[PDB]
Amino acid sequence: MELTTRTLPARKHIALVAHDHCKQMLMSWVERHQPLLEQHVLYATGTTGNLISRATGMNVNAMLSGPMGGDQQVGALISEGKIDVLIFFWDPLNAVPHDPDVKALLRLATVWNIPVATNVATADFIIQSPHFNDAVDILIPDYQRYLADRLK
Amino acid sequence: MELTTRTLPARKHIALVAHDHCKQMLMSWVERHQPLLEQHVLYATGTTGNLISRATGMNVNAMLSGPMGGDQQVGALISEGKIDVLIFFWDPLNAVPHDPDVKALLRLATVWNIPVATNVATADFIIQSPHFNDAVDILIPDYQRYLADRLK
Amino acid sequence: MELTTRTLPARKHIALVAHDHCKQMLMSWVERHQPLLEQHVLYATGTTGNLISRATGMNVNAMLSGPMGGDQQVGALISEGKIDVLIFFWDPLNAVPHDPDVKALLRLATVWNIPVATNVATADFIIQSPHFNDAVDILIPDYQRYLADRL
Amino acid sequence: MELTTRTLPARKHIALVAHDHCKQMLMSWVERHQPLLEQHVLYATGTTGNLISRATGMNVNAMLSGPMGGDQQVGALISEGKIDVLIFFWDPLNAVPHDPDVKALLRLATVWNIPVATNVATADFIIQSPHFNDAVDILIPDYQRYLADRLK
Amino acid sequence: MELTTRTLPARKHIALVAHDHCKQMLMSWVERHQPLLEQHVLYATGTTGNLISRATGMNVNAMLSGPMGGDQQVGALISEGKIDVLIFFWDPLNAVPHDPDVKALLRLATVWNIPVATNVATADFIIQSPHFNDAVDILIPDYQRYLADRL
Amino acid sequence: MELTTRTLPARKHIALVAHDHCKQMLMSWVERHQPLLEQHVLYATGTTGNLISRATGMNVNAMLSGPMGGDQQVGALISEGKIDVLIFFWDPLNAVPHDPDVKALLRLATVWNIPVATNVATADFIIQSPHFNDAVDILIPDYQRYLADRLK
Repeated sequence: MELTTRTLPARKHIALVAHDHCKQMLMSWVERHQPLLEQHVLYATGTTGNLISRATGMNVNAMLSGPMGGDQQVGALISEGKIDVLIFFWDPLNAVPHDPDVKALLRLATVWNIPVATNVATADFIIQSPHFNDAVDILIPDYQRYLADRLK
Repeated sequence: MELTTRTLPARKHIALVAHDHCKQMLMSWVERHQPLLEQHVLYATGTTGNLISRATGMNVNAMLSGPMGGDQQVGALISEGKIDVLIFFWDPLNAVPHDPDVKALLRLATVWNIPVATNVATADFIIQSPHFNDAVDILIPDYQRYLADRLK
Repeated sequence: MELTTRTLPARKHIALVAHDHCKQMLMSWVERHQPLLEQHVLYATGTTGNLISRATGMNVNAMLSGPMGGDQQVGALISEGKIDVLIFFWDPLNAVPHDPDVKALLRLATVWNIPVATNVATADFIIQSPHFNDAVDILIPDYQRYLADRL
Repeated sequence: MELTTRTLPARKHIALVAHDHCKQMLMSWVERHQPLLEQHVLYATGTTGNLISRATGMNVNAMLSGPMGGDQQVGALISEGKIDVLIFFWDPLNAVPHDPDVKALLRLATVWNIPVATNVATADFIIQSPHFNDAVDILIPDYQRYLADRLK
Repeated sequence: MELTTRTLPARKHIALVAHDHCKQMLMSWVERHQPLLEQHVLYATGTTGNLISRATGMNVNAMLSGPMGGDQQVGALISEGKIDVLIFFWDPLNAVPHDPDVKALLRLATVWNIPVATNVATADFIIQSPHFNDAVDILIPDYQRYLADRL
Repeated sequence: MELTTRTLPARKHIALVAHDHCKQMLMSWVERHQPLLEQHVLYATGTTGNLISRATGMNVNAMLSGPMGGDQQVGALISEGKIDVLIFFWDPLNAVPHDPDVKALLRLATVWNIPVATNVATADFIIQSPHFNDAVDILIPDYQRYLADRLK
C-alpha cells in the first residue's frame, strides 16, 4: 500500500471514550491530567463526555452515546483526520452489545495510525511523551493513490 | 426504552454500498431504477459511489472507501438522521477484513429503524413500495430521554 | 458465480422471528397487518410463534426456540427454498448467547436473495409493496453448477 | 434448566463435515474405518458427502454445501434429535466466510450433548469407544419444560 | 502441510475447564469418574481447579481464572505439548466476555490434534476409550518444517 | 474489582508481534530504534522474532508462530507478569484465521494494564516516553482477592 504523511497539530484533538465499568478509571485519569488536557481539544461519546464536563467543568464536544452511534461518529472523525488521539477504555471483562462498533473503531484508529490507549498505563505513557505537545508527523495511507487503483 | 417519531422526507437520502463481488449486481439495479433514483439524494462509499456516477452520470455524494472508514461515515450519518434508506449489498460468501464495520453499520440501521436492503429482492420490494416517495413517520428511539436516564 | 431463477409464490411462506425485547414490536406489527398476513403461510421460532398464535388465533408453524436450534431450522428452510420472506426483529441493544446462529441466519437470507426485514420500517415497506401478494422472480445462486465445479 | 434423557441408537446417525483443507484427512479417516462406518447411517454436507461416496462407494445422505446452508441443515437435524454423532473437521488455520454457521453448528452440538469430534485424535477416541455400537443414554435439555417457562 | 507424530503418554495430562453454569455438570462428571481420573495428571483454570480439588480432594494444578488469562495458559501448554486431553465445558447458552479466549483455546486444541470434549457425552466417550490409559501416537503439525518455510 | 500494584522494571520485557503485511513496518521501526531496544529484553512470535534477529543481530526470545499458539504464549506471559510492553502490529486490512487469538491477546494486555502499541504512531509515543527507560509502578487487578471471592 502507498503511504503519505500527515501532521498531528501541537494542539491535539483528543477523543475520550469509556465503557461503564471503566468510566471511574477514565474520570480519575482525566482529573489527574486536567491541567494538560485543558490545552487540547476534547471530544467524547455521549455519556462519557457529559460526565467529564459535568465533573471537571472542561469543555467537551460530546457525540452520541456509543451504542446509539457515537463510536462510529468518532471513527468517522478519525478517518477524516479530525481526531489525533484516541483514549478508549473499553471493558475487557464484560460483553457489550455493540462490540462490532467497538472493534471497528479500534480497527480504524489502527489503520489511520493515530496514538491509541485502551488502558491507563498506555494512556499515561502517551500523555507523558515529550512530543505530545508538539507537531508530529505520522505515516498514513495515501488514500488518493489507493482509490485511484480501485478505479483503474 | 422510550420511543419517539421522525419523518422520512418524500425526497429520501439514500446510501448505496456494495462489496466488490456485489458491485455489478448493485450497478445493474441502480441503472434499472435510475429514473426513480434520480429524484432522491444519493450517498455511497468511496469505490461504489465513484463507479455509480461514472457509469450513470448521476450525482453521488461519495465518502471514504468502506475499509478506510466509509462504513462508519455512513453509520454516523444514519445515527444523525441524515440517511433515510440504506442499500447495502454486502458479500455473504467472502470474508471481509472490515467485518466489524460491516456488522456495526447494519446494527445501527436496525437501531434507528430505517428501511434497509441487503439483497436485490429486498431492494426491489422497498423501492416499489408506495411510501418510498412520500413522507413517512417512523418510530425511533428517544435519545433525549435515553441519555437523561444514563446521566441520572 | 452461476445464478439461476426461482419464483416466490403469490402466497408467501413467511418466517416470523423476534428477540425478547423486540417481541412486543413484532406482535403489534403482526396484529396491525393480520388481515393480510392471514392470506399467507406463517412460520416462526418457538416462543415467537406461540405468542403470536396465542394472541391472534392465527395458525403459526412454530419451530424450536431460537437458542435451541430454531434459527438454524429456519435457515435450513430458507436454503431449501421453503421460506420466501424473513421478518427477523433481532435485538441490536443486547448481546445474545446464540449470536452466531443469528448472524448465520441473516447470512443465508442474504445468499438466497429473499426479502428480509430486521426492523419495523423495513417490514412495513415490504408488506406494502404492490407485489407482496404476487409471484415474483428472484435471482438465486445456481447450486447445481456450483457443486459441479467443486467436484 | 430441567434435564431429561434421550437414547442414542446402537446404529448411529453420523454427520460428516470437513472444510476443504481438512477433506483429505477426513477421507483417509473414513477409509481406514470404512468397515465400521458401514454399519451406521451417514450424512454429510454437499461436497464432503459426495467426495466420500464417490471414493468409498458408501451411501451418504448429502445435504447442501456448508456455505449454501448445509451446516444449518445439519444443525437443525441435531436439534431435532436426528443426528447422534458429529465429525466436523473444521479448518483452524484459514478464515471461512460462513464462520458464523460453523460456530452455530458447534454451539448446537454442545447444547444437545452429542459426541463431537473436530480433529482426528478425538474422532479415533470416539469411534474406538466400546459404547459407540450400543444404545447410549445421554442427558439433553428438557425442551417441553423450557418452552413452558418462556410462555408462563 | 507436512505432519509428524507425538506420543500421548499412558498417564495423560488432562485440562479441566468449565464456565460457571456448566461447573456443576463437570463436578458430577469428575466425581463419577474419580477412580480413573486419579490415575492421571489434572490441570484446570483457577475457579474450576479449586472447586474440584476442594470437593474431591484430588490434586489439581490450577492456573489463572479463564477471564484473567487462564484459557491462554492452557492454550500455551497445549501448543507446547504439555496437555494431552482437554475437557472444556463452555456455556453455549450465555455470552462470555472472554469469548475470543474461549474460541482461541478450542482452535489450538483442534490444530494440535488432541482429544477434546465440550459436553458430557463426548467426555464419557473419550474417557471410556481403550487407549485413554495407554501411550499412543497422534499426528501433529511438523512445526520445524513449517517455520523453516516461513523463513 | 480490588486493585493492587506491580512495578515495571527499568529493563523492560518487550513482546514484538506483527502480521505478515505489517512485518516490514515493524522491522523498520525496530531498526531505527535498535540502540534503545538493545537495552531491553526482547520476545516475539516465531516468524517475527526470527526475522528481527536475522536482520538486526539482536537477541530475540522467539516463541511459536502466532497461528500455531504464539499469541497465547505471549498472552500467558503477560498474565503472569513476565511481559511489560506489547508491540503488536496486527493487520487491520486483512482477515486472519486466528483472529480470536489476536483479540484474546489484546484483551489480556488491556486487562493487565501494560503499555500496548498497535501502530507505529503509538509505538513511537511509548518508546519516547520517560518511563520506558525507568522503573514505574502500575495498578493491576488484585487476583488473590478476585479468586478468593469466586470461591466464597
